Amino acid sequence: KPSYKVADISLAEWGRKAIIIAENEMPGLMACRKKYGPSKPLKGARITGCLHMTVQTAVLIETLVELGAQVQWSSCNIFSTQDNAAAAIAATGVPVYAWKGETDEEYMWCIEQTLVFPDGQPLNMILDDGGDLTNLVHEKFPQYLKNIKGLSEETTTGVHNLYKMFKEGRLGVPAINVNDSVTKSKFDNLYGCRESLIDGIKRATDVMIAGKVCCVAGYGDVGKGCAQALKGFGGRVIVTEVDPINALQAAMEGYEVTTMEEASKEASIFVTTTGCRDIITSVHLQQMPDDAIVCNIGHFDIEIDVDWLNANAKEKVNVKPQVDRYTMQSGKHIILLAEGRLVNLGCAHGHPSFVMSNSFTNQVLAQIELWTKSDKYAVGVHVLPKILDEEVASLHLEKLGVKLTKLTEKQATYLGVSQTGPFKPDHYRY
Amino acid sequence: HMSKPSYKVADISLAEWGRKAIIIAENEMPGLMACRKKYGPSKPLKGARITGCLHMTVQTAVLIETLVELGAQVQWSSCNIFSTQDNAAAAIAATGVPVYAWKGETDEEYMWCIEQTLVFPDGQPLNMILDDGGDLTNLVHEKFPQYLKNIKGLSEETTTGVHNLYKMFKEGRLGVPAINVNDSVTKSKFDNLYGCRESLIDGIKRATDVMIAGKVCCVAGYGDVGKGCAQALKGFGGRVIVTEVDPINALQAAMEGYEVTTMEEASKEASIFVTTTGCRDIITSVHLQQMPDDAIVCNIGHFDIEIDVDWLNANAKEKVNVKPQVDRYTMQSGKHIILLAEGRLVNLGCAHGHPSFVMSNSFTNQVLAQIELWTKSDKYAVGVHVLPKILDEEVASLHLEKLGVKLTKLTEKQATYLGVSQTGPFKPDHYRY
Amino acid sequence: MSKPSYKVADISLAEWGRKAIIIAENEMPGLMACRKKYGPSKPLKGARITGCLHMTVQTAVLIETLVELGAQVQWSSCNIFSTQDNAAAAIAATGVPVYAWKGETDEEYMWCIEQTLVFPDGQPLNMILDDGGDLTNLVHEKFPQYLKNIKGLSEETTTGVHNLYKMFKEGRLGVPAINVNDSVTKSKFDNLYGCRESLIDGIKRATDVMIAGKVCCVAGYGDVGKGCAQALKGFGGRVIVTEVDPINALQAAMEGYEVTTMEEASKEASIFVTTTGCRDIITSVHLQQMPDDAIVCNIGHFDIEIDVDWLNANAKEKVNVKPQVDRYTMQSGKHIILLAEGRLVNLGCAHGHPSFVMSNSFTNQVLAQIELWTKSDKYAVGVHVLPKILDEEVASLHLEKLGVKLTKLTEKQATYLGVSQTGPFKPDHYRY
Amino acid sequence: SKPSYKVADISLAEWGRKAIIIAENEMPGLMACRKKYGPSKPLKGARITGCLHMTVQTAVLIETLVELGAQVQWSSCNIFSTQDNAAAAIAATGVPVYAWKGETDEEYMWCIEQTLVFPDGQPLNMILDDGGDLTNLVHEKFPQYLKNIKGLSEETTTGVHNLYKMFKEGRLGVPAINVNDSVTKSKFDNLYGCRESLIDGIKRATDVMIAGKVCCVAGYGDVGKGCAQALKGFGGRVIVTEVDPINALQAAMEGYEVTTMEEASKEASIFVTTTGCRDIITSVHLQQMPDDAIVCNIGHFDIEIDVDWLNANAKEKVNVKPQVDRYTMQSGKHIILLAEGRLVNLGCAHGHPSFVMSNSFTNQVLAQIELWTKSDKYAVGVHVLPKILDEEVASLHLEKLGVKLTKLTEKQATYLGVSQTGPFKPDHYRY
Ligand SMILES: NC(=O)c1ccc[n+]([C@@H]2O[C@H](COP(=O)([O-])OP(=O)(O)OC[C@H]3O[C@@H](n4cnc5c(N)ncnc54)[C@H](O)[C@@H]3O)[C@@H](O)[C@H]2O)c1
Ligand SMILES: NC(=O)c1ccc[n+]([C@@H]2O[C@H](COP(=O)([O-])OP(=O)(O)OC[C@H]3O[C@@H](n4cnc5c(N)ncnc54)[C@H](O)[C@@H]3O)[C@@H](O)[C@H]2O)c1
Ligand SMILES: NC(=O)c1ccc[n+]([C@@H]2O[C@H](COP(=O)([O-])OP(=O)(O)OC[C@H]3O[C@@H](n4cnc5c(N)ncnc54)[C@H](O)[C@@H]3O)[C@@H](O)[C@H]2O)c1
Ligand SMILES: NC(=O)c1ccc[n+]([C@@H]2O[C@H](COP(=O)([O-])OP(=O)(O)OC[C@H]3O[C@@H](n4cnc5c(N)ncnc54)[C@H](O)[C@@H]3O)[C@@H](O)[C@H]2O)c1
Ligand SMILES: Nc1ncnc2c1ncn2[C@@H]1O[C@H](CO)[C@@H](O)[C@H]1O
Ligand SMILES: Nc1ncnc2c1ncn2[C@@H]1O[C@H](CO)[C@@H](O)[C@H]1O
Ligand SMILES: Nc1ncnc2c1ncn2[C@@H]1O[C@H](CO)[C@@H](O)[C@H]1O
Repeated sequence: KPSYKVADISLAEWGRKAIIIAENEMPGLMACRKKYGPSKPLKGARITGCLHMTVQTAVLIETLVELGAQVQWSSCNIFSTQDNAAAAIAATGVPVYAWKGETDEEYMWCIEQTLVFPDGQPLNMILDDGGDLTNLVHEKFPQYLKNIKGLSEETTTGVHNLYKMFKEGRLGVPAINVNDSVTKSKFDNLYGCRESLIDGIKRATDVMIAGKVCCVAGYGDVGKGCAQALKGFGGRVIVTEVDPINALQAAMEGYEVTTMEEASKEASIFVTTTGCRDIITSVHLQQMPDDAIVCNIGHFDIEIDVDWLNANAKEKVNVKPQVDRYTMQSGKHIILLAEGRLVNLGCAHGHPSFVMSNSFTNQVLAQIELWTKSDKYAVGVHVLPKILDEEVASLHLEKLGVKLTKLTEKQATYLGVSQTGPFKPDHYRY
Repeated sequence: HMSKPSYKVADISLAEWGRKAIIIAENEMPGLMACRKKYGPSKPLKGARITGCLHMTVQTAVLIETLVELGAQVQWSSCNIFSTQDNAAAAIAATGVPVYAWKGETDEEYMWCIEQTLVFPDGQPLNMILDDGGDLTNLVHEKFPQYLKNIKGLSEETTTGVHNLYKMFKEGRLGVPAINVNDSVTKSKFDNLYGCRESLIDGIKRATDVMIAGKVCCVAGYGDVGKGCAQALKGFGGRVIVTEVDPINALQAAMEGYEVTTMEEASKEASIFVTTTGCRDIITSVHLQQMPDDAIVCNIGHFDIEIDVDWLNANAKEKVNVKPQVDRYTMQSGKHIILLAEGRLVNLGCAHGHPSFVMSNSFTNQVLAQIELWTKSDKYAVGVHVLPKILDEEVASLHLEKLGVKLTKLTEKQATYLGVSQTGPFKPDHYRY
Repeated sequence: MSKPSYKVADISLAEWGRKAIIIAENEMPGLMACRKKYGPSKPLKGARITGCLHMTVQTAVLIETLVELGAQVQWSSCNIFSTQDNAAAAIAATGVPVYAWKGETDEEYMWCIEQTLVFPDGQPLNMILDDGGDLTNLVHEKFPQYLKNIKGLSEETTTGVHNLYKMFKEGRLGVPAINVNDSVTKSKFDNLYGCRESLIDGIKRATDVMIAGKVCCVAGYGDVGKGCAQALKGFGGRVIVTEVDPINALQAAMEGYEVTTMEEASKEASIFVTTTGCRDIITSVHLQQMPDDAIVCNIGHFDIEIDVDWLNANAKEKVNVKPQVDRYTMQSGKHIILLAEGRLVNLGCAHGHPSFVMSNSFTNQVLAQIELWTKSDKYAVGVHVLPKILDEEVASLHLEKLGVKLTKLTEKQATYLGVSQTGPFKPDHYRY
Repeated sequence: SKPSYKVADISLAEWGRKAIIIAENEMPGLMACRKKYGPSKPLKGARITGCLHMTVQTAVLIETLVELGAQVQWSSCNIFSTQDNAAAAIAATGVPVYAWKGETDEEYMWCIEQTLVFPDGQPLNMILDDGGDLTNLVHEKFPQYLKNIKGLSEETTTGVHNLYKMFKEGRLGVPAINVNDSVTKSKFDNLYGCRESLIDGIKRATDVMIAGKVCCVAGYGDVGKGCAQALKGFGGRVIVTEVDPINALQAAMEGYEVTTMEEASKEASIFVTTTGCRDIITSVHLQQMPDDAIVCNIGHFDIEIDVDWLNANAKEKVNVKPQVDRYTMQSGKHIILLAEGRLVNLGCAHGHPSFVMSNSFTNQVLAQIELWTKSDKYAVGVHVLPKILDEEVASLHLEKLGVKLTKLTEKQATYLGVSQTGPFKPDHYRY
């Protein structure tokens, strides 16, 4: 029924204006529009999408439509949506069903609306962050896997699901994984969360990082950026890790590596980045000092046990939205952010638009590659080619005023690499 | 009897939220809390009526209530139209403290708010002055010199203000003893530095959400605020260019990986601009005309002298308010200029200012100076004074426990060798830290 | 007029090298655990391993670790300025054949490699450990008959592996080969953190120049250039970066570095660092524009990234300040300081990467030799990387020296993340 | 002064000269002093005795003073600091140089004693000092010269603490300029210079990896700030010790853990003393230190570490290289001491780079002129150079670094209450 649901459509004015600022911050999406605009390759493809309903997503949705595609959209998180960007998109008649403060019930209903298209035909393509949509079409009625071509996935959690969905019958549709692109994982994960995380803590807490002991759980791409942020603001950062390689990395970069049992006692600020269950537990929380802040920057709220805390705290006081302060039976206080969910999105606006142009430009491509080259893409995981990975990166250099050297003909022969690309072997880790 | 507002605040309903945020802040401000335990039972500020014109913040509420717990009547205003946090103002007003402050203030209103704080509820005029920027101080001097005979003290908090103070004593135009809280090492080298390190990107990000990395930034000035401002942008991946008029500060910046060029050159390259000089005319028409599209322009030095906002408003094809304190000028060239806080302090205008922990250092010096000027007035003089180093070292000592520092005690052998006391003072007075 | 057994410069330095070897052992936890683990079972028994690696204090622990695993080892350096003379004498004094000294000639360099090929039992080498591909090349070009009995080669550097892949695309690879460089425990540690410290050390020992305030150009933002640029930035330099790859170029901009061309950097920069592995990075055009007394150094393997021959051909005067530190007076009258004749400045002007990071690279190397000697089979003719199970063991072996307390996944968590509690913890496409 | 000069190997002079030539291009302030004051020869008639590390940088200072009319004689202030090639270059030039690396304490004192009376049999009229050793020799011994000495300049925080203490005790006999506490020395040489020189000396001595290691810096002043930043940037985790709450808060706001030596001596493998105070590392701490810990001192004097106990109570002492000693403790653990506890940058490397030393030595030359020319502007007592001179020192180095400084308009300058040529800051500005 509802053409759209977006909280307050009066915010559309504000949103169009953050959109136009984002377009200036998202030159890769803009270069897609000039390069692929004339040819409109996504024509007659109706794509349901489940991603944070941010202004940067509006630029992606709108780049998709300018590339000739019908688009439905719904947020991958309850607090991920920015309500200004919601109304602005829906004021253009692109059906969007999403708002901040969703209920788990409201969250999954919106996805049901996106599977439908206003014309009526089921769908042809799918773009997802996490697996909720991907899983729903599978686990909740698969009648429309055949008509559609393929799917696109962003998060490293949801990519893990798709790799393991291909251990058996799952993946009735061919899939590209846009996370394992370097222009995504080595930028969004690391460079983005470097900006987004501290932003979210400040807005919720306005706490001083300088001189505070900080614990980062996980020293992967997200963990490396989160620790760099706090180290750069005068924080001393202890790092927890289960992988030997990442541990040596943190240690060779000046970070003490030890267990949460040790770190829960010393540190005052806690950020979970592992993508694994039960990073902060009961024993840990009771050991933390008074008014310690505990947040999670990984997909899914299973890294901290909010359930135990909600249950074993004496009092739960809501300071402001997504900021809850618990008074433990001990008398120490625990401040929780975003109920342990995606803090950058819950207590701020996520990664800036520029790094999202690298992410969503890969996604534009992934979507073109599946529909125009369905012959090339058997059902399974796929990963985009490298000259395409390099092309996303090359599209942001002009904005950054980067003057890139071109290899001499004699030079390229020496390196076995074409002058135009690709420049690195497949195994290259960057 | 024309009756007088007991307070003027945006929404008194916000009192409950402010109390909550205050309580969180108190626990991250040990120095103010320590001041309450040591001097509070002895009411050192009894009989003193302090008038305060400082950005009305959560942190400033802990300062107000600390002075009140130390036996002082307090009335407050903000030194900026955009600096006041409304939730803290409501809470302090809900404590029977006359406060006249709200975000979104007009210049006429701002002046009205300060004048309401001069006379306390019994008709008696103010004894004491706590000021940031000089506006209240100048007001009493200029318009109300009748009050200065019975004003025992003046304390000032910021660099632009201490400069006005000094040349007021130089011109003979200062008539009350004064203390320079900004040049206590615990504020100068922590607040102006470590606070702006964190407060500047908070203001920028909240208004714009802009990625610092890969971007050319300009920091006009490499003083305490500029040193903090450049370190933050460079730690976020920014390429920072600094301008400087003192050769020493330019050499400091050069030796720390920064290019030092003129603002004429930087307007070409930089997309982000922060002004921190306390000086006028740092960004001019020529500078803004050179700037790239959607360049973000902000000012962290006290007062809107550094950028020519008056030119911008008057010479733009179009001006659009994205949201409060964020305006985007569509210039004659077709380029766009994103201005933050209308050329006013971006950290308090587009965010909540410096963190509570570092503000405890500054406000602890403030409480202490107020005790000095009230309880030991005959010691002081009309001039411009600085707290003793034994007191500056105390400020720091109060904050070490919260961070977990374990300071080492000098032996009697070590003390005599260095010629100091095991208790201090530990450094010479010309020591720059 | 007879095979020398060993040729080093000053066998007197043995005691000094042996005392420095004891310190390095205590800084190389992986190699020592290799001796303790693999020593008793002697898996390199029968192997006649020829190695062409910089004859350093760190390489001596590698040689003696291979001998403790049963191997017969003979050695030459892969660069004429890299050999540390105390290390070379010590190893020679134990009786292991080593032909390496600082101050070698190109003709003496080849002589040294040729002396490592046939062992004192009169038998040619059955295993190769190369750094640069030169020993690999020589054996394929000049001595192809020896390839039937070479059960495998292991290569430590990015440039040698590029030679190996091109060899195998063509029909030119004679043996099975392992690529130690692109083990995560090498590239992301040795090339990054190693060059972070060794590049500055080299310039400092050679020049004693200040990094604070200087404009610096690093050509390349690979693993070497990332760490080189990080080092200079940490001492107060502003580092201009040149790049041909869009991905590295974006990475450098996100780390606050200006990315431009050498054409422009040659004007502003006073310190020049080349890290690409490609010829002709610094040309006559670039050297003529440089500021007076600019320092030019190359941390790439091979001296092709700068035109030293042009500097020699077209300059008014060359003065030698000290060994490996040469000042050219150009026709302009401006001065150009060249370190180590364009050869690896860390190895040439200092001692190279520190021992601890070399334990991670050399422990991969010890592992690869075992693989090729002991499991020839799973290793056909081609270029192979070590398995992640063992990549992780390299890092695991170094965590206690650094005090790191690692975390054990609960069986619940491991089943959630789909991993063994003992690894491998990541997919092979992980870029770390 | 019978020997005229005593240097280790005069045969190394040509090498030193080639190295001093490269140093001159990195030292514009001293060169500009030769340009400006060259013709006037303002220090003409000046017999200057110097007691600073005999380095290539000290040599550019020596010859700059000579360009300015002065006759100078030089000794080193540390037994291991002298660079022998530079002493040889200056010795061959005729300026009497009495310094060699690895002196003995007895030889060290005899070296300084030759510098007092110049070759014509006349005593010195000017003192230039680093550590106060020469200053105290002239006061405590040979005190008859103090009346024909117009002044002294001191480089070192230690030197000036002693100089300030001398004035309290009434013992200071000459007007003394405290060169150390000029901003262009303290905030650049002690900081930026020790950041590069400390890591150099450890590396040349040990070749140890800084990454992954735990390190402890005792003190967080100008030296300890730079020493700690240096190690943290190469991947090390730095623990800081402090007796002053202000410096300790600073170190904490920068992410460093501040704790006692008793705790850090157990975790960290690298130890550098930066306080200028006695008894920083003791037997208690040394026994708890991890096996093969590297312990060094960057303070002017070798009092922050107890080498006497290490020698007396260790099982073995093995010399790896000059100024590198590995002690085997009764525990079996090993401790590596650098340069026998003395200054490790100058002992195991070549000290601060030349560019930062130009800032320091340009202050020194200006101070010597002021005391020799404007002798009446100065009464006995410890003084500092004017801010207009300090600002100048800095201004003379901006061109080399490419710095394009902003020039204030008259409206701006009157608004700030400042001249367009300075001084631009209140004298209490800490920068
Ligand atoms: N908020 C965002 O915008 C954003 C961006 C990127 C990724 N993510 C999410 O964050 C999560 C991690 O992302 P990633 O890119 O860093 O993947 P990653 O594999 O590279 O990092 C996770 C690391 O945590 C470690 N780990 C696993 N269980 C652990 C434990 N109990 N303690 C410590 N470490 C443990 C692993 O060893 C692993 O290296 C993913 O779920 C991803 O979806 C969020
Ligand atoms: N918003 C905040 O949180 C906050 C905090 C502290 C101070 N301040 C204010 O910021 C301003 C300056 O702070 P500060 O402590 O660093 O003062 P400062 O004296 O230490 O630094 C100012 C520097 O700017 C330079 N300068 C002056 N005019 C210049 C010009 N035209 N171009 C370039 N440089 C110029 C000076 O050389 C000086 O070194 C003051 O107005 C102060 O009141 C704001
Ligand atoms: N000094 C040492 O101890 C040491 C250690 C490891 C590797 N190396 C050697 O240094 C070189 C690089 O090693 P690596 O790991 O970083 O390889 P890499 O591939 O990761 O880095 C090379 C980079 O240089 C860039 N490049 C290539 N041609 C260029 C050009 N004309 N201008 C600018 N950039 C150009 C490439 O884009 C590439 O990103 C190799 O020769 C390697 O064998 C030396
Ligand atoms: N090697 C060099 O080239 C070089 C360069 C500059 C200075 N120095 C010398 O290094 C020493 C320090 O120089 P500075 O400028 O930094 O002086 P400083 O006063 O600024 O720093 C000394 C710090 O150590 C602290 N301290 C004092 N006693 C202590 C103790 N027992 N434990 C811990 N901290 C203690 C003090 O609080 C002080 O902050 C002096 O001897 C100075 O002469 C050497
Ligand atoms: N949160 C805050 N509350 C009150 N004053 C602040 C805050 N942050 C910064 N300031 C002060 O505001 C002044 C700038 O006008 C500075 O002196 C600074 O110390
Ligand atoms: N100190 C060292 N000793 C031995 N080999 C080294 C050292 N430092 C670097 N290397 C090696 O030399 C190679 C250069 O070809 C590097 O890739 C690295 O493996
Ligand atoms: N390389 C050097 N040459 C000469 N003096 C130096 C050098 N490095 C440091 N110094 C000086 O030595 C003093 C320490 O005793 C410092 O004040 C510093 O100025």
